[PDB]
Amino acid sequence: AAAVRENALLSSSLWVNVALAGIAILVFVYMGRTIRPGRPRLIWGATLMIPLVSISSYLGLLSGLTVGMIEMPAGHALAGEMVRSQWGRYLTWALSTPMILLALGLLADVDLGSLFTVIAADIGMCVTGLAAAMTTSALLFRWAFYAISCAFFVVVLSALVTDWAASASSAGTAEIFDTLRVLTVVLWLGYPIVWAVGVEGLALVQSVGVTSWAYSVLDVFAKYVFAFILLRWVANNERTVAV
Amino acid sequence: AAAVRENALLSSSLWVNVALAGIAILVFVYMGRTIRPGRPRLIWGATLMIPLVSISSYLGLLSGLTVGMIEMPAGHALAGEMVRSQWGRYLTWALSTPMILLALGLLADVDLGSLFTVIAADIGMCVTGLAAAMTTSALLFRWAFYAISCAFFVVVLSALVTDWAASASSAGTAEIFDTLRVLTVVLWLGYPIVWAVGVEGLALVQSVGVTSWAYSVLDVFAKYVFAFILLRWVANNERTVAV
Amino acid sequence: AAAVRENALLSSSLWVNVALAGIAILVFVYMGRTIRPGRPRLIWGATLMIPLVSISSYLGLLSGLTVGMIEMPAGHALAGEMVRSQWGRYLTWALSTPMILLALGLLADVDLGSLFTVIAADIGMCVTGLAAAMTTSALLFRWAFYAISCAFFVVVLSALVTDWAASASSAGTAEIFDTLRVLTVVLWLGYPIVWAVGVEGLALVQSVGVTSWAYSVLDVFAKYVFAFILLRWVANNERTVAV
Ligand SMILES: *C/C=C(C)/C=C/C=C(C)/C=C/C1=C(C)CCCC1(C)C
Ligand SMILES: *C/C=C(C)/C=C/C=C(C)/C=C/C1=C(C)CCCC1(C)C
Ligand SMILES: *C/C=C(C)/C=C/C=C(C)/C=C/C1=C(C)CCCC1(C)C
Ligand SMILES: CCCCCCCCO[C@@H]1O[C@H](CO)[C@@H](O)[C@H](O)[C@H]1O
Ligand SMILES: CCCCCCCCO[C@@H]1O[C@H](CO)[C@@H](O)[C@H](O)[C@H]1O
Ligand SMILES: CCCCCCCCO[C@@H]1O[C@H](CO)[C@@H](O)[C@H](O)[C@H]1O
Ligand SMILES: [Br-]
Ligand SMILES: [Br-]
Ligand SMILES: [Br-]
Ligand SMILES: [Br-]
Ligand SMILES: [Br-]
Ligand SMILES: [Br-]
Repeated sequence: AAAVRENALLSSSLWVNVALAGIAILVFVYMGRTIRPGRPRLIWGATLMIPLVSISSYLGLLSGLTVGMIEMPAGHALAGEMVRSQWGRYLTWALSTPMILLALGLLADVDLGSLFTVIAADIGMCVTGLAAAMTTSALLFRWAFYAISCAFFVVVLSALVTDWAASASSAGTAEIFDTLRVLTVVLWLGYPIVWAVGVEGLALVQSVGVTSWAYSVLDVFAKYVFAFILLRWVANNERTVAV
Repeated sequence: AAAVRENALLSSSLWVNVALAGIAILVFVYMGRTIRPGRPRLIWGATLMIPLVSISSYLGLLSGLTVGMIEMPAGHALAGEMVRSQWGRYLTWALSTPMILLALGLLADVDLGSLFTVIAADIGMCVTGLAAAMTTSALLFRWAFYAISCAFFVVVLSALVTDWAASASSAGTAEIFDTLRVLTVVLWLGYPIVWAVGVEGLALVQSVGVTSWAYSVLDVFAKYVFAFILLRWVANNERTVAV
Repeated sequence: AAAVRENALLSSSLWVNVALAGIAILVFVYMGRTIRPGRPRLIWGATLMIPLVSISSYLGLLSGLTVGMIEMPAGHALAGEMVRSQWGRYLTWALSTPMILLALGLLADVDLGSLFTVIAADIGMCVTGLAAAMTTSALLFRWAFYAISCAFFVVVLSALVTDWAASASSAGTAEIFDTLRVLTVVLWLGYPIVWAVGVEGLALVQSVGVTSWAYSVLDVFAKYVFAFILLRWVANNERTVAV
């Protein structure tokens, strides 16, 4: 009745996003039929990858393929216990969050060099996050990895709010880029807060069911809604984008 | 005499392509001595990577490093048995099939955005294929992963047959691009057919020796012959390509 | 007193570079405050990633997350024994050595195609190196992987010394590119020599403490000093670089 409850929280939190990612793919495909080949069609292709990765990720977690048990180190609020870890999330972020950055980058028309470095910083953020969840030898190391990951995040954040906005202004998309940048910054901040507050971190919240739902809700906005806003603006502003 | 036979099928299927990939590298290097630095030399560099990855892949499988046993889930034609899985193949495809796409892309002179998205879809195809072979918890999940992988493949296929052909026409290479696109589409289709028909899939064919040979033969055409045709046309048409 | 000594060699060899990478990040950040946004700021962003990856790598090894024991195959100087392997190094190289190549590439203003192929060859070099250290089934295979890895290295080396220098000449940076290319070639050569001479290879040197220190010292020059020279020249030559 707490295990019954913890398991109902887990499975529902995964099944919903398998549904919602699936539906988003369908809708994004239907939307792409009335978009002119070119720079709009490039932004659309990049955008469609986002839920395709997300549904893969969630099939990963549902099947157990990318879920494991981790013994928490001495000093942890749950020291000496095996904790459920959805390390599949941290893994697939490393492919899905660069799809987001590619869409934005194409939208804001950035320098490929800036693009390559941001995406590199982003893959570093994701991988050191996974290192943090997997590290079992000491509490010191888990949070050192957390902090390195934050440093990467900052690199990604800086480029958005400076260079990429600058590129957006002279590409004619500064306004829509600024709507999306805000969503992205606000919502991406949710993830390290969830990690820290949740069971892998401080464990102020000890239900993995709850933390899993927290990530799932964040995915809904950061991926599917983000992607839907992008596509609606692009289909309405095709000339403002092409060439 | 069936184990003697299954093992002779396996080892020969791997050793041949170690030989053939090795020879292709030698020949491609010799061919590259009479190619002018520039766009031809870029296509050649990209093309040479193809067998270099392939020989690595096959050394992986021969040494056992990238081969494992997988228990098939309930409902599978071979439910409850350990099946030999050459998961090394699925792994290295994720680096070799983007080398192919890079060669084609350079040949057809595509938009880097289209390039980045195709390659991303391609890496998604390969990784979800591996997810499908590794999934053991249920039959449903194995084929859901198969289907997601097909969705990625379709993304890759669409870009070739539309955008990338369009780019080929105005880059002066539409004719050679169209020869290569056809080879690629026809032969890449062979891979999910082999998976489905073979032991990891439906198991209409239960010899892993046979399925391994089927992949090996597909590699011969999709990589080595593909790469040989590309290089012969490029060395004969260097002006039609440069700048 | 030999175990006491072997362990003091190991931990000091890792802790030093956690320190030094940490300090380099601080200094590189401080240096980047007086660099004009643009092509200089792109080179700086790429350069800063280098120690960020390196410190991650070393936190990986210190925590045990990326260290393992490997049984050496028959015919090895240490056949039948478990050897300490810092496979974390081989792993993270695959992300850090492309940051180096990106910096150089941005500095020399190369063709993205050459860039993509070099980086691909570089990731191949790193991954087949890891294959070599992990292979346990036979000595033949370990060195075949060593040799494939060398072939990749050669691809990377050729592009530097020909194409990328050519690009450097007409981008106005040939002189600084040539200083950096020399450092890179000389120092990157150190790594397969250390592997071969050390315990994973021939085992002319059987202390993993010693080989670990050898890699650590190579990182100091190939990453931190390399990166420091790059940044000092860029801050002094911003007009020679921009646009
Ligand atoms: C669709 C998935 C998204 C938008 C995920 C974003 C994830 C992050 C921004 C993760 C951030 C983390 C840190 C910044 C610190 C360490 C832990 C992480 C990985 C949760
Ligand atoms: C050199 C290697 C090549 C050309 C491999 C190509 C592999 C594919 C096109 C794989 C396709 C698959 C699907 C489309 C569905 C699921 C199973 C796979 C990975 C076999
Ligand atoms: C910062 C890390 C650097 C600069 C590492 C460079 C590593 C190499 C150049 C590795 C080379 C190897 C070979 C060329 C052969 C096989 C073994 C390796 C991976 C050590
Ligand atoms: C979000 C920033 C946190 C960084 C410092 C982490 C604090 C050290 O670690 C934390 O210590 C807590 C109190 O002992 C425990 O409750 C947590 O489980 C543990 O992770
Ligand atoms: C190629 C498209 C196939 C998708 C549906 C797969 C069918 C469900 O799965 C299949 O069921 C078969 C019959 O029970 C078994 O023989 C197979 O081993 C099993 O994989
Ligand atoms: C650096 C180039 C070396 C390639 C050939 C490796 C030699 C075969 O392998 C080596 O044989 C040696 C002598 O038996 C042993 O001491 C080593 O441990 C073993 O790795
Ligand atoms: Br779960
Ligand atoms: Br994801
Ligand atoms: Br095999
Ligand atoms: Br391959
Ligand atoms: Br160690
Ligand atoms: Br590193």
